[PDB]
Amino acid sequence: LSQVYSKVHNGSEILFSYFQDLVITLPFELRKHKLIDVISMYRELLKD
Amino acid sequence: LLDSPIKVPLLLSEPINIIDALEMRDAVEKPQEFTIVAFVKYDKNQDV
Amino acid sequence: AGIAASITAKGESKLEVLNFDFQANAQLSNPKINPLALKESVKFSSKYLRTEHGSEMLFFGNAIEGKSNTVASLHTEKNTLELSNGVIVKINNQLTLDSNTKYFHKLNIPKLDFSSQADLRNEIKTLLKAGHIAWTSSGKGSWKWACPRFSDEGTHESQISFTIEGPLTSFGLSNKINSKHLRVNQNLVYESGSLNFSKLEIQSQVDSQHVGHSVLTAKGMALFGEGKAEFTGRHDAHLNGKVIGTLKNSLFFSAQPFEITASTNNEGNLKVRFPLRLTGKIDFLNNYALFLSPSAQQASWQVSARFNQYKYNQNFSAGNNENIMEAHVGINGEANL
Repeated sequence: LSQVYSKVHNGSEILFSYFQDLVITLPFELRKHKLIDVISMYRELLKD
Repeated sequence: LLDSPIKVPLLLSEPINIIDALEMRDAVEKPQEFTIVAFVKYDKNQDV
Repeated sequence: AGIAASITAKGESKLEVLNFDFQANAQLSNPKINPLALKESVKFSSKYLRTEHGSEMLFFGNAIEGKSNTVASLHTEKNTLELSNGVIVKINNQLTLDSNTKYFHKLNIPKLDFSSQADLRNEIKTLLKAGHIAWTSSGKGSWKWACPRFSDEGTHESQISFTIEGPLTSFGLSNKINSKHLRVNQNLVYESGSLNFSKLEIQSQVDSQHVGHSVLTAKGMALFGEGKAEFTGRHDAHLNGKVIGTLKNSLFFSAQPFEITASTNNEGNLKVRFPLRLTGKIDFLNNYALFLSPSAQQASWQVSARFNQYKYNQNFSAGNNENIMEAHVGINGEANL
């Protein structure tokens, strides 16, 4: 279970990095930080 | 909201955002510019 | 009467892959005496993909000539794919066509040291005529790739020969394939002239280092009207590796007016290497012989099946004769306990 969850978390982290890279390189009003925080909380949720 | 990229999807995934390639720092108050110009004519010889 | 239709569509942005350069043209010509000429050329250019086409149809009454080519080429860092097709069709009195198809790719993924390549030429030459068919194609192709999970290399050569003329059918198939681990030649020959005869000949030769060799040869000659059937069926199989032994199958017979004889002979001595160093001793003798005549007949079947230490011979032989009637059953078998 630890190995499988580690692999899934690695894939999720790759996706998160890609999405954050897309978000940063786009115009936004105030929501970049909100999305980044949501993604980080999602990573913590995955670990839990 | 009106500064979002506009394109025809030959490739759906963008390695670099079109705005990022445009290097703009667009804000809400920046007036985005759009202008469509179309002419159509059907010609009949006046020499009958 | 002629129409000129030209199109130039250019949608430009950044990310050159996203930029295309389209051009389409269409031209038609038609005099009152009706020789017609049509031509088309469509071009698009985007960095990701480029495909080109040109077609020019002509119609001089009975004479019709069609030319149409399309070539597409994909270009990316990992791989560059290339496909090209040229089509030449002409119809004056017969309908003869050629359509050539070249395929190519060179895919390389150095992340795991993977490289794949395959060039395929798929060409058709065909002729149609009332009373004659001339069809043939060459399935020529080769391959190579080296990957830690998979590595192969070899050449494939397939030729298909078909033809029609009169009441006789001619068809020739011959497949010759070579590979690092598998080598095989497959020739097939068939011919039958109207309702007179039928010639069937098979040539299968499979080469495998791990299994050993296997030879299958068999030939057929059937003559109609007289009801004669005489096909020669033989085969030799050498087994190597986990299964080691020899399997021989002799299939002989002769169907003749008022005379029919069948000779089937299946023989095998097999020693199967099971896991844990256990060997199954399979040795069997399955032998058949039949004869048929209007006044007398006979059938004989003999089996001598033996497994490891258990041996079984089953004997049966029936013979029909006016002088004597034969009826015997021989059953014998031992099973060590």
